[PDB]
Amino acid sequence: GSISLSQEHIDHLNKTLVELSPQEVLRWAVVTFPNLYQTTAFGLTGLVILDMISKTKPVDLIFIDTLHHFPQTYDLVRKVAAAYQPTLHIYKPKGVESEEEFAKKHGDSLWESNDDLYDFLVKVEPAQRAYKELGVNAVLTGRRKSQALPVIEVEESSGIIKINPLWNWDFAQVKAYITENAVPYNELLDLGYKSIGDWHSTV
Repeated sequence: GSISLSQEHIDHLNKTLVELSPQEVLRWAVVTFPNLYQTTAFGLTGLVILDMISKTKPVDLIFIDTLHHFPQTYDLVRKVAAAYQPTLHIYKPKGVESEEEFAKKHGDSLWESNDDLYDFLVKVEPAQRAYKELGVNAVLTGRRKSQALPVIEVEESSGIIKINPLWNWDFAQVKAYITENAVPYNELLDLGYKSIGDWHSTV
């Protein structure tokens, strides 16, 4: 089963949840929703939320390993497994365990020869396999202010309820938190990267 919120109910929450700290939004989400998970690619906002979660009530992580992450990204996952020890569900392209295996099964540089198909294989399909296997009802996302955002959104296809605790944070306050709380971060940011995706499609 999946949880359905009335539109008048979604509207009430977006008016009251904005008065809460993100820490209070997280406690509220855990109390309110069954089958709640944090979906992250371990960008900066996901690390802020993960660190906040570590202080209170743990929430399982969902991580999509496209097999084409930066080496620096895999380093951060290893660091997070050590310092935070979360429950971490990792989903990969079905039946593939490495970028080399991916290239032999689907061809070289699929992300440019067939972008629609590369995206289904390494992003869309593992994510929908995760949501169905784990019976996900709500997810905490690291979506924030763009360089206003609702605190609650409903993904029309799956009925997944998205909660954005950092809805009112810009990039400055996020790096601020990372630095005071000594949160590990992707070392590619030291080279001036903003967003971090696959090693071949990050610009």
